[PDB]
Amino acid sequence: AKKIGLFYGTQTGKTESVAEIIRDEFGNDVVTLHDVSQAEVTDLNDYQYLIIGCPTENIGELQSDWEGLYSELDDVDFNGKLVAYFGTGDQIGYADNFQDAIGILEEKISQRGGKTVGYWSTDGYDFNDSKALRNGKFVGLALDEDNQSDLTDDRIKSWVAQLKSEFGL
Ligand SMILES: Cc1cc2nc3c(=O)[nH]c(=O)nc-3n(C[C@H](O)[C@H](O)[C@H](O)COP(=O)(O)O)c2cc1C
Ligand SMILES: [Mg+2]
Repeated sequence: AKKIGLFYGTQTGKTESVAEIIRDEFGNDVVTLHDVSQAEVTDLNDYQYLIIGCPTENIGELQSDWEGLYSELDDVDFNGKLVAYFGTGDQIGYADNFQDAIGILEEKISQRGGKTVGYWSTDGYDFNDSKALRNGKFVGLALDEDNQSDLTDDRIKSWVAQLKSEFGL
């Protein structure tokens, strides 16, 4: 199995499109993509480095497929693993709940032993509140393909460089 397991959910495809950009950005072929509508909870056991991708749905909720997997995470042993988070979200439509989902996921996985890496500055986003907030920073990369599509490629470039360091790749 490849070094990095990237587990994403999507309804309208934008999280999946970002996921593929992230995979490519690593340059070297070190990522396997998993759609969580199709994946099993035990697939996470296969990787030391995890990337978790999730948009926020229904105003502050986990994406439906990630909702399903989340209820199965209380058993999984994340101890010693390193975990990064990315989300797509809409900071103009949902200013009070922007990227809530990666914060919900990170709260759960960090409690199970998985160490968060790849925190991301909140600079250049216009939002009011977020469960992904971690003191000046989001728990992971915030993408917005609704409002800031023109910023996605450069944000991914910069974030992947950071993760490569954290994963020692
Ligand atoms: C009804 C609905 C509610 C949403 N609520 C939020 C929200 O609470 N926070 C947020 O950041 N984005 C919210 N969004 C925007 C989506 O998260 C954003 O469009 C995301 O890219 C969709 O991902 P997908 O195309 O992979 O399904 C909402 C979108 C819809 C249609
Ligand atoms: Mg405990």
